[PDB]
Formats: sequence, C-alpha cells, structure tokens
Amino acid sequence: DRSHFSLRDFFRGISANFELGKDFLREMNTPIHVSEAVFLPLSLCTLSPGRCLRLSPFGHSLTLGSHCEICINRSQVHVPQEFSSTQLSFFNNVHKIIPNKTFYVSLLSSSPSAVKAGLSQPSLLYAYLVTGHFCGTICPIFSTNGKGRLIMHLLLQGTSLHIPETCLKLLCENIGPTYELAVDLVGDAFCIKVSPRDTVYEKAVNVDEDAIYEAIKDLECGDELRLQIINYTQLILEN
Amino acid sequence: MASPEERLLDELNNVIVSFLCDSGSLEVERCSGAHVFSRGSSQPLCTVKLRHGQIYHLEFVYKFLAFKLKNCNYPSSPVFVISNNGLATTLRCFLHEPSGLRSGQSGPCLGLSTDVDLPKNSIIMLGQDDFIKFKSPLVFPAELDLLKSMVVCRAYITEHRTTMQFLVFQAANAQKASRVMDMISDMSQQLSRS
Ligand SMILES: [Zn+2]
Repeated sequence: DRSHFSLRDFFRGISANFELGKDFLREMNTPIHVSEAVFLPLSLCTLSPGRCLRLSPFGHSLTLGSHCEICINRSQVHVPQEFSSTQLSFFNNVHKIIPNKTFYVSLLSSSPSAVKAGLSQPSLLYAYLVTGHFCGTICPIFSTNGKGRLIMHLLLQGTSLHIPETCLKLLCENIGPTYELAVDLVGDAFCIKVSPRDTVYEKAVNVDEDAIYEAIKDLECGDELRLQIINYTQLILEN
Repeated sequence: MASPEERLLDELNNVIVSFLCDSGSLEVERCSGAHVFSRGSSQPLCTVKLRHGQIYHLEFVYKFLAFKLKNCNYPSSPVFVISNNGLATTLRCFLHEPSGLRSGQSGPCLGLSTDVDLPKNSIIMLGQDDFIKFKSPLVFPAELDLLKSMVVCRAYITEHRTTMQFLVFQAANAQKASRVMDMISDMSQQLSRS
C-alpha cells in the first residue's frame, strides 16, 4: 500500500492540485549543513563570499548569514554606514583624532620613521574603523617586516567573538585584494593581521606629513594600553 | 489551440511560475515560439531573473518537468542554464541541451559546488543526474531521493561580485512530511492511469 510510491505517483498527485506540491515545498524548510567548522590560522581572503565567523576558545566555526541566530535576532538591517570607498572613509574620519586614539598611539609609540609608512597606507584605518564598528574596541599593533611596508595586527577583545557577514564583506571587497587579511590568535585574544601582498601591489598615496605629527602632540598613553601594547609587541617579536 | 504543443508549453510555464520560488514577484519572460521543441534549440521555455536573497527550488521544478515530458513521450531531458550577462543573472530552461557547447563557447560550463563564483560572461549548466551527483557525498543513501533531500539555489548578488550558493534542504518534522506524502499518495491512487 504505502510501498511503491514512485516519483511518478508523487508528481501525478501534485498535478491534480498544485497546493499539495506547495505543502511539500513548505515542509522542506531546514538546510542540511549551514555550520562548517574551521581551524586557525585562516586566510580570510580565500574564503567563500557570504559567511559569518563564530570564533570561540574551544572551537572556531563558520556559518551562513541566512541562518546565523545572532545576526538574525539583532536588527538584520542594523546600521548601514557609508564606508563603501576606502579613500572616502579615510578622509572622512582622519578628522576624528579624539576617537581612534589607540591606532595613533600604537603607530606613534613605534616612531620608527615608519609612522610615515603607516600614514602612507590608508587601508589600515579602514580596517580599524570597521572592526571597531561591528566588533567592538580593537587594540592596534604595528610591526616592521623586512619590507618597508609595515604589517598591522588588530587585536579584538573577546572570549567568544562573532564576526558578522557584512564586516567580512566590507573588508575583503574593499581592502582584501590590496592587503592580505588573515585571522589568528595571540595568547590573550584573537587578531586580524593586515599585510601587504608581498611587494606585488602598492597602491594609493597622500602626504599630510607634519600636519598630523604636530596634531598628535604625543597624547598620553593609558597604563592599561601601555601594558597591553608592550606585551603584545613583545609577543609578536617572539613569533 | 495547437494543443499538442501549445498546451504543453503553457502547462510547463505554469509549473515553473507556481513552484520555482515560494514567494515574491518572479520576473519571468515566457517564449511564444515552436522552436522550443526543435532540436538544437537556442531559445528557452522560460527565462527567469534571479534576485539576491531569494530561494529557488530548482530540483523540484526540474524533476516535475522531466515527469511531464516523459508522460508526453518526449525523449530528451531538460537542461537549466544559469548565466551572468553582466546586467543580471538569468535561469533559462531549455528542454534539450543547446548548441552552446563546452568547446570555448563563452565562460566554461561551470559545474555544481557549494559556492560558485559566477563572473560576467560565465554560465552554470545543470543536467539530468547532476543533482544526485551533488547530493551523494552530503547525505546518507536513504536520503538521496528528492522526496527527502531537495536541492535549491540561492543568489548572492552584490555589485562587487555575484555568487550562486547551492544548498540541500530536508524536512525537520519528518512525521508531518509523511502526512503530506500520504495526502499526495491518496490523490495519485484516486486519479486514473491510462
Ligand atoms: Zn553572523
């Protein structure tokens, strides 16, 4: 009786009344494998386009935006900000030196004469701003590679961090190609490394120069930031 | 009337309009040409525009079309062609494999995968047994049949990149799905065969 239910019987019964086929389509509502485990380190560039990152100390998983509970409960629209153009956002919030203080603090603390090389790359600020927007207060760190181009290590303060889909989209799409984006964790916490794509690609420029150096006026370094930045620089040197 | 061909074409278009996308306005361009049936066809039964975020029940529609065609003693099996023309992504439903072959015709006939980047002037070609090949390594043997595991295509269309995300849907309430299947079996048993 129930046996012998060929596909033909199914499609015939539906052809009788399309509403039964709609009922069937309605019941098949759950995707099979939304969540995909991922292990560190991970090159974010070489990543599928729409995916959230649910990084946590015990495990590190990657899920899809459509079925990301945290990205769904919160206002899915959230706050669409105009960060679309790298250069636009650079010259938009270089004025906000009262915020973004940690970024300027780290580059200044290094004062290697490569503060010029940090200013030369506007991509850096873009990363910081967006990582600050969607993923809370960041702790910037700047290191010197054999290449004149400085490498950046933005550290994120979090036991379990939820990197949203829109953030990864912005980063990979607007800055991705020009600078290698990667994620790894130092002792205290996870971090996003912004790097130059070897020496194959150098792009964009501007030179405010001393205009910004007179501006920084060597603002005070909070001892909390002082300890964090010092320890993280030491630990980077150990890597 | 020309019901032998016209009526069949109309029914197929109605199927695609009714079951492809569960909700929303479906931008479909129907074809009014007998060349649909002629071998080596370059013209589709229907061309459907693809919108970001919407879910398109591809496999159900495909298997339903194949059933209707085999009922009408049409030998060939359908073929779906999802392509990026630069302006929009289009799903074209050809009843038989077109003439645009693998031999340097446009951007390669990209195969199925979880995520497929679909650049401009590139195509994806879905055939008769591609769905089962795609579902084989993702579900257990009992689940391979469409009655339990359905393939669908979501569109991730952004101005900076367009990507096709192929997914596999199952029923959560297996008991309720069984009840719906019972309804369908009752309807089939009541209707008369040849
Ligand atoms: Zn998310």
